[PDB]
Amino acid sequence: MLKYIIPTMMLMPLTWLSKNSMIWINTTLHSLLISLTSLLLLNQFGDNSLNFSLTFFSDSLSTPLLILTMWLLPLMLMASQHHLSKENLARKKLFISMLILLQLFLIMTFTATELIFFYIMFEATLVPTLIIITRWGNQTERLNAGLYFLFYTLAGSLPLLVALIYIQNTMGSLNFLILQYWVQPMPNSWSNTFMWLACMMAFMVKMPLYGLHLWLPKAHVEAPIAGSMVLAAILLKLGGYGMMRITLLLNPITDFMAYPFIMLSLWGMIMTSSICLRQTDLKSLIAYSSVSHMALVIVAILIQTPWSYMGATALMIAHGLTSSMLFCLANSNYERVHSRTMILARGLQTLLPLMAAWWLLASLTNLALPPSINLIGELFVVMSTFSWSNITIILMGLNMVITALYSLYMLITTQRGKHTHHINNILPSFTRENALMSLHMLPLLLLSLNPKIILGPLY
Amino acid sequence: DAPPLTLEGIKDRVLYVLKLYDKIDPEKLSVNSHFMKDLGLDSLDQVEIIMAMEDEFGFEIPDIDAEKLMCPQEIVDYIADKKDVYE
Amino acid sequence: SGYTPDEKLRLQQLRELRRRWLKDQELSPREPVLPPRRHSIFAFTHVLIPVWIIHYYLKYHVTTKPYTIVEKKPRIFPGDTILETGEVIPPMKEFPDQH
Amino acid sequence: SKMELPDYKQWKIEGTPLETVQEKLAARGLRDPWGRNEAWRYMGGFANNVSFVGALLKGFKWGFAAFVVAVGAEYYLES
Amino acid sequence: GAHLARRYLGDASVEPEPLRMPTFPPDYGFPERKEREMVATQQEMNDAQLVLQQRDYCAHYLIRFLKCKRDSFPNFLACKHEQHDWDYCEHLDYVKRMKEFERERRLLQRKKRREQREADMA
Amino acid sequence: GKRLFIIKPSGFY
Amino acid sequence: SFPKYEPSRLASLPTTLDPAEYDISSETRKAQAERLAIRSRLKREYQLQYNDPSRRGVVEDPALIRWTCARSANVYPNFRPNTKTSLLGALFGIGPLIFWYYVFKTDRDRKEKLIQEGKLDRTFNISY
Amino acid sequence: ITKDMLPGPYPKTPEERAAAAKKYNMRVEDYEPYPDDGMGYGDYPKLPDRSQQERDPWYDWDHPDLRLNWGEPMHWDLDMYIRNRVDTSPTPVNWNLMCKHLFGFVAFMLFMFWVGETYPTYQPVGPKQYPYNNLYLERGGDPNKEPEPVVHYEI
Amino acid sequence: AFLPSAAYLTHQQKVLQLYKRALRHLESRCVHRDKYRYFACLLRARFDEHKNEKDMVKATQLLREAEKEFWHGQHPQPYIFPESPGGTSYERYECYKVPEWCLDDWHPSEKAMYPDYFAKREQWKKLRRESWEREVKQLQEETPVGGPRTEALPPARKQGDLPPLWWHIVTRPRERP
Amino acid sequence: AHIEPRYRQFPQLTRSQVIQAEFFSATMWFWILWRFWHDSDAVLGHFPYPDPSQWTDEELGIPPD
Ligand SMILES: CCCCCCCCCCCCCCCCCC(=O)OC[C@H](COP(=O)([O-])OC[C@H](O)COP(=O)([O-])OC[C@H](COC(=O)CCCCCCCCCCCCCCCCC)OC(=O)CCCCCCCCCCCCCCCCC)OC(=O)CCCCCCCCCCCCCCCCC
Ligand SMILES: CCCCCCCCCCCCCCCCCC(=O)OC[C@H](COP(=O)([O-])OCC[N+](C)(C)C)OC(=O)CCCCCCCCCCCCCCCCC
Ligand SMILES: CCCCCCCCCCCCCCCCCC(=O)OC[C@H](COP(=O)(O)OCCN)OC(=O)CCCCCCCCCCCCCCCCC
Ligand SMILES: *C(=O)CCCCCCCCCCCCC
Repeated sequence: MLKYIIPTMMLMPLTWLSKNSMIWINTTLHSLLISLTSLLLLNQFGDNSLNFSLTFFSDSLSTPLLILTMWLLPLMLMASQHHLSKENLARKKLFISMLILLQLFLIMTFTATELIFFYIMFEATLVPTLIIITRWGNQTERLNAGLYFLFYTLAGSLPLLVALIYIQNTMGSLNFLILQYWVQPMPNSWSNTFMWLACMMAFMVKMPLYGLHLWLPKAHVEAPIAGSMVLAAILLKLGGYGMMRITLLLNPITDFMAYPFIMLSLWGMIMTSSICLRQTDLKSLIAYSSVSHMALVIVAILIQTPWSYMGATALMIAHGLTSSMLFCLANSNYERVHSRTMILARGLQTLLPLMAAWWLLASLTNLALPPSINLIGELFVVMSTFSWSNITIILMGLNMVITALYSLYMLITTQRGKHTHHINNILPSFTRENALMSLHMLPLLLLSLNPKIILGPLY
Repeated sequence: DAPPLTLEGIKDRVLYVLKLYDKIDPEKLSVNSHFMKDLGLDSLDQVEIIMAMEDEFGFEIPDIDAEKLMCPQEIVDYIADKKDVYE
Repeated sequence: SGYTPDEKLRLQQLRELRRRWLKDQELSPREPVLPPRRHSIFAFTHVLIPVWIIHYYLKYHVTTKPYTIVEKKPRIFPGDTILETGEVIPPMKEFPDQH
Repeated sequence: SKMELPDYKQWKIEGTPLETVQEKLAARGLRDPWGRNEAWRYMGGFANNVSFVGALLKGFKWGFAAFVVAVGAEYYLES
Repeated sequence: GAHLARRYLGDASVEPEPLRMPTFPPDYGFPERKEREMVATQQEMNDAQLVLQQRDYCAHYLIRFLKCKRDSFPNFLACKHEQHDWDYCEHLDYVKRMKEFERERRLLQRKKRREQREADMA
Repeated sequence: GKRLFIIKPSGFY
Repeated sequence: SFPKYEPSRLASLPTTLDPAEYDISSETRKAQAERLAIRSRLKREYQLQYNDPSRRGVVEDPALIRWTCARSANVYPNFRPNTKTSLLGALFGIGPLIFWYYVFKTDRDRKEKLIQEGKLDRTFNISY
Repeated sequence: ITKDMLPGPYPKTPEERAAAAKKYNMRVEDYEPYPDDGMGYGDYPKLPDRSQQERDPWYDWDHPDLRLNWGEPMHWDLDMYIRNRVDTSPTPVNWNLMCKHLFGFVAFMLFMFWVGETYPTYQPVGPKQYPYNNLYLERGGDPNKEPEPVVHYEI
Repeated sequence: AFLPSAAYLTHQQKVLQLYKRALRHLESRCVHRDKYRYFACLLRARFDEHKNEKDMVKATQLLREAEKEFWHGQHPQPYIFPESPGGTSYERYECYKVPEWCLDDWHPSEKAMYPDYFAKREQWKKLRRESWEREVKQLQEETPVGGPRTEALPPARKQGDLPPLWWHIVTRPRERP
Repeated sequence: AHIEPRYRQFPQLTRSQVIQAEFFSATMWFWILWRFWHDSDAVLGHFPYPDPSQWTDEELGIPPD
């Protein structure tokens, strides 16, 4: 994995030694070169994971998250270069440094062979995210949002530290490859109950779990566009990655510990989606949609059937692409009206037709239109949870109604109807913005041709 | 489809409908005949004149605009303003 | 009572400006100024080349794979003859004639 | 461009059901003011419109004639 | 449709129930009753791929009609006689089902008159 | 003949 | 005589059938004139900015900003935990969680009891 | 935008109520806040819950699709009372009478389908008769077993 | 109720609006023109019966029970004109009513496609921006203290002035673009 | 020449639309009469419905006891 970590670190001299007008073009070019290089991780086998060293390996779960992560950096650089154009050159280089450093932490978070190194990188991802939100966020509430984002994650994860060090003392190792073969069944006790909670609640917060999700409609909304892209597209999916790693060590206790949390998700996706029907802030509507979509990933990991893991990792990759594009579309209208009120700018298909078509495609992938990998993940999770209990389809199916309802209302409020009269600074769509939308949507639609690469280690 | 109106055509059709009204003598009627003060018509008759204009040209005049059309010239001007004639 | 004289004067002035605008929406005879820019081809490019492509794809890539084009076997009647074999199927039993 | 309207004097309500409406209004001391405005709907080429069985039997004569010719043709053709 | 009134507005005792009948032996009232002769061999209508509803006691006319309809393409108006034969033999099978229904109705009238004669006897 | 200008947004970009 | 119109929550009373529409009293005249005055002032203040050729941007509506601030930011500083909010938060918050918990727990206890006893038809079930 | 044009706490003195009504651009006798039970409304006005469909459509609105003006205090549920959503407009038949007619019609239809299912119609025929022991091999019977002899007779 | 100029509906205006709505809903009930013609003259006779009532209390009462009469006797699906609010073609072409300022954001390769149109548009924008300050100082010298009482706007007063707040009334899009 | 709009009177008819409409109306009635002449049983009935009371008990097997 050292053929990826070293170019990501060489992106630091590539942004701090660049000419003052070349610091976006060079970082975009070489980050796209790293993203083209990321395809070598697709050397996956049906039996063995691509095991590099004592420190790094990459199975078919971590590989699509890595390719999405290394792809997301050029898209964040294209997204965040317009509103940081009047910024000081040193703070501009510091912003690019925080994005590069966050990618650097993420690519060795997903390839951590050992779990306490996973913890160190997993909590290392807080600090560039916290600095990006609380420094380049636009409104007043970025400080409070950074506080909530920091202290939900740390309060969930400092018991995870004690739990992982307890596994290191008990089993002898926190290598995942060793613990595939030295896993002991976890019996029923209160000690093993709080063992389970300490191993799970950090990732429950990072997914987020319903009831614990209060950081997210502040952290995703008060962030800048690159912060919202990396928080929605990757940093939620650390929780699903970590749960899929750590429920190896939590059997058969998960079979009766998952019962409340599944309820919290199966009801939570009914609530948060319903919250999306009454959100006046468009960016908050996309945030609660992200909560509603990650509730299915929580359910699928907690029922721990193969169809559920295949659908959950397909839903993670698909929601990363779709939610990143929806935040970028909301930014494309925020850079024209300078407000996030959804009812303010209306009728935008009369003025911006191709950008309305990008809104249309992002809304159709949001509502899981087949054969998108959104629908492949959604459908496979629904199959596995019908196998879990035959009544859950009601909570699934009603969700698939409400998920349609706000996905098109967002399309009807913003793009359709009569245009707002007094708003006259609606510029034509830049080539940069349509490039951003196309680089989100075209990989998402190409993955419908060959979806087996985003279906996880048990395809 | 949808033949474009003119001011002369709207004037001819408005005075055509008003000549077909038995409470208006077609030898006194001009474009500037006030209905209450020159033709001596009732307010109910003015409402019926506006409703015949609606049935003639195929669109609704609202009440706040119906009550302020007191001659054929203002009716022709209102249909000109709502149909964008002489473009 | 219709409009006030202020409202009549305003509607006349707005009417004049509106008709000026709508008349000035018309085109010039030079506008638009444009930049300086086989009978059965539809039977060839849209019928026949896709028939060629799809027949090659079915014949040498799809029929070469097992159970891809699975076809219902044709319907054998009493009185038929098999083309691959030549075995004539014997006809039905003689009818109890009804009418 | 210029469209010449027909005459307003020709649309009289004699010969229409507007005449019957004016009679049944003047029987009780009323008078119909908008008869000549509605007089065009019941006159001209829009007068004497067909009934419903007349609408269904459109082309029944020519269809029956072609039917008789075809039945005679197949009666002659068998012999 | 008058049997609907005879079974619903009337009694269900003398009326035959549709789903469970014949409720009598077939020999009860028939000296030397012959069986039904199936003309089409089971392998013949196996190879003719008929619908399982269509594989009744009168499938041989349908096999002849389908062989005609294949052998007369595109002249799709030239096998009316085989279709008329199959429709007439389906009519005959429907008449046999009506005869079975009327037989059951008259036997239930017979049992009703039998139990009434037994009730008036002693 | 009395062709009217159709106002539409900039479809160049 | 005629059946009187019954207004509902989703079917309001018409303006024509409303008695308070017909109030010819002078205090209602002053109320209607004062509302016309406020609406005329806001209309003028809007369309002075709206017709300005030097303006190229968003005419900011403090009513819309005020509404979006009232829907989100002012909810918790004007929250008081009392009997009504506690009963509605415990009835609507942890109520359906308990409900769906007992439904899914009872269904899975029933299904696992049928499977481990060899009752549930699981013949071709090999995808899970 | 500034602080004293943003929503605040619930007004309890009449001068704070007058300042609230001046803030929301509406008359003090027309200004009614939500009742202070602690639901987070604050000083926000309780508009009388009319849909935007009920507004006068012929008026020269500032926002014609929303039928709403500039500076006009929006309803709390303005996202809910748009013309794409919940309409409170008056209906020519009473709401309770509509519910009576709909529930009575649906319940009568369900009851009469149950009556027709309990007493079904049929034709005065016997069962359909099939050869070869009621088509034993065709229905999927195994040939190593042997069914009971189903024999049909002529009539 | 809700009017831009007047703060209310007068009794005479309420009677006229009831008369128009009664004839329209009656015409919806009375599809054919002769049958509507007969019953519309009967309804005109009913309106002309109580025309000369001088007691405003009694007249308001008669208007109120006439509204009850109408609400009991209205058509459920009345006739609506196609471009009328509620009609089948109402606000249909709003997706083609592109505002004028979008023409300011064209590329020069498509502005040069119409040279006379934009060369004529520049003097519209010129006339607008040199009429703007005169009409603003017209509005702030004629409006009373306390704001304008009604939503009515004054006309132009001089020979050379354009009427105040005129641009989005003159340069509104056509109803059939 | 194309059809010019008229005012308060019957519009200009093409000869072509009248002869097409009359041809297809005659074609409808020709086809209905043709298929009613030849078939005549898809409407009225193909085979006679027997009366079950008219069946003797000898063919239905009712021994008088
Ligand atoms: C590996 C090689 C692969 C080669 C083949 C590639 C296959 C497709 C891949 C994805 C294509 C997306 C690109 C088009 C849409 C986005 C851009 C756009 O709108 O442009 C409009 C523009 C034309 O319109 P315009 O008038 O100029 O402007 C638009 C107007 O303003 C007004 O706009 P509008 O709204 O009127 O027009 C938009 C319209 C709006 O229409 C819709 O939104 C309706 C679509 C949904 C309902 C119908 C489809 C339902 C599903 C059935 C189809 C899938 C299964 C079929 C298979 C058999 C059955 C299983 O959409 C379309 O016309 C698109 C038709 C195809 C739709 C495909 C499905 C997308 C729906 C959302 C996701 C659904 C699930 C995933 C499906 C993935 C399929 C691969 O198109 C272009 O300029 C095209 C540019 C070139 C595009 C290249 C795309 C591929 C790039 C990949 C590069 C790397 C690989 C190399 C291959 C390169 C191939 C050329
Ligand atoms: C984001 C907010 C929510 C975060 C939730 C985090 C998880 C919730 C539960 C955490 C419990 C504490 C960590 C447990 C680690 C268990 C490791 C282990 O070996 O356990 C077995 C051990 C058992 O000891 P042992 O393993 O040495 O015993 C040998 C084995 N037997 C039992 C057979 C003798 O458990 C313990 O010793 C105690 C476990 C419970 C600890 C209770 C104290 C903490 C209370 C809860 C704090 C939760 C977070 C607080 C902050 C909230 C926000 C401000
Ligand atoms: C084989 C068995 C068959 C059984 C059939 C019966 C079972 C289903 C029972 C009925 C459920 C559906 C009907 C109720 C909801 C209908 C909502 C709808 O369509 O609203 C339309 C409304 C605008 O309609 P309208 O006013 O007519 O538009 C013209 C404008 N003047 O639009 C709006 O108001 C916009 C609303 C947007 C938000 C929608 C909120 C409601 C969502 C309801 C979801 C219900 C899911 C139920 C799932 C059950 C699964 C078991
Ligand atoms: C007995 O009536 C058997 C027929 C089927 C059941 C009754 C069907 C009634 C409707 C069909 C006949 C209608 C005659 C006007």
